[PDB]
Amino acid sequence: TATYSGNPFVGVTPWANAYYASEVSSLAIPSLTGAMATAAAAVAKVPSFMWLDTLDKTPLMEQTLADIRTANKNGGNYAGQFVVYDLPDRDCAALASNGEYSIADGGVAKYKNYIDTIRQIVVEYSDIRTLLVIEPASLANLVTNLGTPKCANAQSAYLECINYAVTQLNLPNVAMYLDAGHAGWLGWPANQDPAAQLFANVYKNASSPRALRGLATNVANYNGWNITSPPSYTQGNAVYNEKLYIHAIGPLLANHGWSNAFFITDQGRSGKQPTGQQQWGDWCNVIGTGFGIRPSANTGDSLLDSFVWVKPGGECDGTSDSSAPRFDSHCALPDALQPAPQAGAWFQAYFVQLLTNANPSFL
Ligand SMILES: Cc1cc(=O)oc2cc(O[C@@H]3O[C@H](CO)[C@@H](O[C@@H]4O[C@H](CO)[C@@H](O[C@@H]5O[C@H](CO)[C@@H](O[C@@H]6O[C@H](CO)[C@@H](O)[C@H](O)[C@H]6O)[C@H](O)[C@H]5O)[C@H](O)[C@H]4O)[C@H](O)[C@H]3O)ccc12
Ligand SMILES: *[C@@H]1O[C@H](CO)[C@@H](O)[C@H](O)[C@H]1NC(C)=O
Ligand SMILES: *[C@@H]1O[C@H](CO)[C@@H](O)[C@H](O)[C@H]1NC(C)=O
Ligand SMILES: *[C@H]1O[C@H](CO)[C@@H](O)[C@H](O)[C@@H]1O
Ligand SMILES: *[C@H]1O[C@H](CO)[C@@H](O)[C@H](O)[C@@H]1O
Ligand SMILES: *[C@H]1O[C@H](CO)[C@@H](O)[C@H](O)[C@@H]1O
Ligand SMILES: *[C@H]1O[C@H](CO)[C@@H](O)[C@H](O)[C@@H]1O
Ligand SMILES: *[C@H]1O[C@H](CO)[C@@H](O)[C@H](O)[C@@H]1O
Ligand SMILES: *[C@H]1O[C@H](CO)[C@@H](O)[C@H](O)[C@@H]1O
Ligand SMILES: *[C@H]1O[C@H](CO)[C@@H](O)[C@H](O)[C@@H]1O
Repeated sequence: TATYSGNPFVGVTPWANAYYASEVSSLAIPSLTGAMATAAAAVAKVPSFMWLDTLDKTPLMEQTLADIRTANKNGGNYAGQFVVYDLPDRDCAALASNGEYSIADGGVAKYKNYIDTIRQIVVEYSDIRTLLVIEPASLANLVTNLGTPKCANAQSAYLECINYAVTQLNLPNVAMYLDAGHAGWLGWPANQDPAAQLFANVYKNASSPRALRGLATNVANYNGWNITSPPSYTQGNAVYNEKLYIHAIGPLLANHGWSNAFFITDQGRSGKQPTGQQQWGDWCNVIGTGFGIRPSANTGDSLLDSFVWVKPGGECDGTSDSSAPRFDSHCALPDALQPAPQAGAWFQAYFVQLLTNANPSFL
């Protein structure tokens, strides 16, 4: 059954998609030998989320769901995993990940069309449970980066567009998780309450959509789930890992009118702790990282629906080239792996790093 009550990760198996599998098999594996090559084939079988970072990625979502329908007709019990990620003036506090739509060029109307396209796909594939992460680095930017003109000027559009996404994708086979930053972003004491207030306000404003299950944390970041020692870059914070973060924010959501909110947490690049970060705010292509806890609904935690791999390891965070378009200074930092291609492009040396440092190990 595609429909569900409670945890949408229970009773299904997340599908490992062909897009990442193709990247690994055709961009990574030909450069690897022996033990590394075998291990890499195994990484491609770990389910990670497919990012709908352009409208012309929607045909690939459809293909993925088509593959799943076939597998499920043949005895499979698989679920699709996708990231909705195409807001106008996207990624407003950074320069690396600017998208195809802008508010000044009819971006809100274009975003609504993009959402409409996704809704039609989800309607077609009502037979497949569909797990969605909604708009990484959008709402979190509204909590801490209204001092960035691009974010301030986007605030109204973000809220309109996110409302449209969560209402229009509010369907019986869907579970949505709003992106909610991470321990080192919104876990800071002064950021917790405003963050919770914003998430609960989005939820209430959308008429409390039943398909809106909760929040996604650590997306495209590196924090440990439940590491027992605070890394040096966490500066003595109470909230120094994702478990502490969700247990801090969870009750605050309930306080602000969002009860029964649950979480998923990206561990795709969290295997090696501490990481190579020299400042907690360093997010771009972080050195000394590894593949982390494998996706599982067996979390041993009251609030965590599932460990997930949202950001696909190997896919770049942003270019390190000062002369290239979409260059962000964060990607040139001592703790950012050099030289890096455009955001989303394959970054072979980074994949190798993740594989070498994987915990649990693939080798
Ligand atoms: C010292 C101190 C004190 C205090 O009180 O508060 C703070 C708060 C701090 O927070 C820091 O805030 C910054 C923002 O100012 C955060 O930076 C943001 O980090 C996120 C990751 O956590 C970055 O996300 C990137 O962009 C997107 C995902 O949204 C990804 O790009 C896409 O990847 C897809 C899959 O491969 C592709 O399909 C797509 O084509 C591609 O574009 C990218 O990989 C991801 O890295 C965001 O850009 C960035 O602004 C920081 O995390 C947080 O710690 C710090 C210190 C405090
Ligand atoms: C509430 O929803 C409306 C559309 O019904 C939208 O324009 C607005 O941005 C939302 N406000 C908040 C605070 O989420
Ligand atoms: C952390 O979580 C993992 C996965 O659930 C578990 O195996 C491990 O025992 C946990 N460690 C601690 C200290 O809670
Ligand atoms: C969705 O609806 C189906 C109806 O077949 C139920 O079996 C399931 O429990 C879920 O609520
Ligand atoms: C998801 O589907 C897989 C295979 O279809 C199972 O191994 C798992 O138990 C879950 O039903
Ligand atoms: C599978 O898909 C990947 C990602 O689009 C390509 O890099 C590869 O060539 C193959 O077509
Ligand atoms: C790409 O294809 C290879 C085989 O060519 C697999 O081993 C890998 O898992 C991925 O699907
Ligand atoms: C990765 O992509 C290539 C095409 O560039 C395929 O031939 C290969 O089998 C894998 O899917
Ligand atoms: C895989 O990586 C090697 C370097 O290890 C390259 O030479 C090759 O082109 C592919 O990117
Ligand atoms: C890694 O190990 C596998 C065994 O599963 C071999 O098939 C391959 O040649 C590689 O060395």
